This record gives sequence, C-alpha cells and structure tokens, in this order.
Amino acid sequence: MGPSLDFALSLLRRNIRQVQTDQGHFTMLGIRDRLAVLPRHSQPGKTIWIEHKLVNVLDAVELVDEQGVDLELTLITLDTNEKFRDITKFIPENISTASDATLVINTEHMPSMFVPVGDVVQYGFLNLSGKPTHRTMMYNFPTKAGQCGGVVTSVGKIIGIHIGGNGRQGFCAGLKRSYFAS
Ligand SMILES: CCOC(=O)CC[C@H](C[C@@H]1CCNC1=O)NC(=O)[C@@H](CC(=O)[C@@H](NC(=O)c1cc(C)on1)C(C)C)Cc1ccc(F)cc1
Repeated sequence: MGPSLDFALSLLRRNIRQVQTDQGHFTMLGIRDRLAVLPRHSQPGKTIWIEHKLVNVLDAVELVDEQGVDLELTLITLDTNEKFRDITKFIPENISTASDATLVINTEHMPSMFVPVGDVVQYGFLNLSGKPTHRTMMYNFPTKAGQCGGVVTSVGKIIGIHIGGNGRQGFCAGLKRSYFAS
C-alpha cells in the first residue's frame, strides 16, 4: 500500500526506465554502474531504445542462479553517459516475499504506473510458455502483456521482476543481491 508505493516512487526517476526492443515495450530496472535487468523475453540486441534515445548495448548475459537455473532475466550493460544510482542495498540478501507490494510499470504505453498487486507469496517452480524456472513468486492480480520487466517492491526492498501471468495472477522472478555481484 502507501509505504511500498512511496518507496516505489523513489525508484522511478533514477532507476526505472522505459525501453523498447524488437519484441516490444518493457520496463527496465537499472541497478548500478551501467548495469540493468530485463526479462529474457525482451531479447535485447545491439541497440535498445531507452526513453527517447537509441542506446548501444555493451553486452547482455542471461541471469542463471547458483543452482544452474535460468531465471528468465538478462543482465544488460549499456553505453550510457551516466551511471545508475546504485540500488544494490535495496535488493535483499535473501529472496523475499512481502505483504501489500507495489508493481512499478514504466513503458511508453504504460508510463509511470504503480499497480497495487497485494500480497506476493512463494510460488517456486514455474513453467512459462514451456520454459521452466524456479524461485518465482506470485500475486493474485490480473497482470497484462506490456508489464514484463515491471519492478515488484516491498516497503523498502526490490523483490522481483514481473515475467508472466495467466490472466488472473502474475509471477515475478525473485531477486537477491548476489545475482548482481560483479
Ligand atoms: C513482448 C510481449 O510479450 C509480453 O507482453 C511479455 C508480457 C507477458 C506478461 C503476461 C502476459 C499475460 N499476463 C501477464 O502477466 N509475459 C508473457 O507473455 C510470458 C508468457 C506468459 O506469461 C504465459 N503464461 C504462463 O505460461 C503461465 C503459467 C502460469 C502458472 O501462469 N501463467 C501466457 C502468455 C500464457 C512470456 C515468457 C515466455 C517464456 C518465459 F520463459 C518467460 C516469459
């Protein structure tokens, strides 16, 4: 509710970017330095649109956890002029569920949008259009196409990235701090 909403708003300007790839429109969380995270499904190429600018991509590396499981997110590094404000400290050391979370969407079509998704609960194994992953979490909210990459936040942590849904529920890849270690 209110507390996750205001924390979510504090991330928006400095860290939550509108992007476009050949696959469509996505929300992108910048984490630190020139490092950001996107859904694998966005399939970033050699350039990517960020806000109004076509930006060269330094690399895109699929995020695979310490158990060898693809998390369906890719870590992208960018030929941006400025570094992102470092939000490492807001990514929890442990994958975290949360009550009354906020999902932040920021795309050209859904700009600066805060979605009260309610409680985010453990889900675990998830088969997303035939691609299996784990460590996912679920919220009973009817998320939509165009919300992938959306940032799931608690009172003061960034807990997940929206990756899929079935029309009545939504699912995020869980985040923990070690995923972003250099
Ligand atoms: C570029 C445009 O594409 C997009 O908009 C990305 C947006 C949507 C957001 C969905 C869109 C709808 N409700 C939502 O919240 N995401 C996907 O579509 C994903 C597929 C699903 O959500 C599928 N769901 C399940 O499999 C699923 C399983 C359970 C359990 O619940 N849902 C549905 C398409 C059927 C794409 C994907 C494929 C393979 C993966 F490794 C990982 C992801």
